[PDB]
Amino acid sequence: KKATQASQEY
Amino acid sequence: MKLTPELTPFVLFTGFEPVQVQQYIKKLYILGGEVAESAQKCTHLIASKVTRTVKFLTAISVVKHIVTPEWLEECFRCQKFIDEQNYILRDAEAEVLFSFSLEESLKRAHVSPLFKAKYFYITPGICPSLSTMKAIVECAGGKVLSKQPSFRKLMEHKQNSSLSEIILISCENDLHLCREYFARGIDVHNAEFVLTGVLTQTLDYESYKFN
Repeated sequence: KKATQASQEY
Repeated sequence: MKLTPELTPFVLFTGFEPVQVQQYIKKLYILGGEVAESAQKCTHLIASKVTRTVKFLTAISVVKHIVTPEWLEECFRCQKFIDEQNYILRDAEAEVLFSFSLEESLKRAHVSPLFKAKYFYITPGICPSLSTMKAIVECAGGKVLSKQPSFRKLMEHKQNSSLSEIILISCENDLHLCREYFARGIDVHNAEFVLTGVLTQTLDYESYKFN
C-alpha cells in the first residue's frame, strides 16, 4: 500500500 | 483566549486527515486550548469513533473526556469552551463489538490504573511494536520488564505479597521462546490482554491465553 500519514488501528 | 492552567484543555486528535487537524488546531488555540505534549498530559481526546490507535489506547487511561470533534466546532462557534456532556463519544457499534461501555471505561480509569502494580514481560516480536505496547501499558499504570524473567523470578513474585504480579505477553511468531514456560505451567497471553484490556478497562486472564 502507498505510504500514508494515517494513524494505524490495531 | 488565555485561561488558567487548570482550565486549559490539552487535546489529542485521532483519526482525522492532516488538513482537518490543522483547522481544528487553529480553532483550539484561538480558544486558548492547546495540543497535548503526550497522552499522559492530555485532558481531552477528540475522536469521532472508537478507534484502536496508539493515541486512543494510551489516552483512554488518563483523559478526562473523550468527545467528538463537534464539541470543538461548537466551542469555536460560541468562542468559549462549552460543557462536554452533549459531545461524549458514543459508538454503539464498537460498544457491542467489544462488549463494553466507553463511559464505564473512563469511570474505571479514574478510580484506579488498570495495571496498577503489574509488570509485563513482552517478547520482542510483538505486534503492534514493543514501544507501542509499552506506552499503552505504562499509561495504564503498569511497567514493562526489559528482561525475560527467570522461573525463579516468576515464583518469587507469586510468593511475596510485597512484589508486583508479573504478566507475560507474546505472539505466534515468538511462542518458541516460551516453550519451557508452558511446560512449567506458566501463563502467556496474546497482545489483546493489553489492547482490549485497556479499551474495556478489564483484566481477562482467560480469553487471550495461549495455554
